[PDB]
Amino acid sequence: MQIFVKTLTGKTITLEVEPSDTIENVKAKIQDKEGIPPDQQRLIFAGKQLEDGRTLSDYNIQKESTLHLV
Ligand SMILES: [Zn+2]
Repeated sequence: MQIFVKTLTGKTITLEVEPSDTIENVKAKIQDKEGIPPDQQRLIFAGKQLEDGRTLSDYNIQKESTLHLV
């Protein structure tokens, strides 16, 4: 499925992920795309802070959703 991530500069990157991907997996993909170290990445979705060991489905993140780096 496709989701979008907004960086701290407002840039929007697209990611191909699976419903079961963990936040840790997503952070690794962001690192490959932008070079931002995982440990300095904090992701938010609908006002919810996302934990590394949980999956996208755990947060009801569906196709075309947008996450924010803060
Ligand atoms: Zn938004």
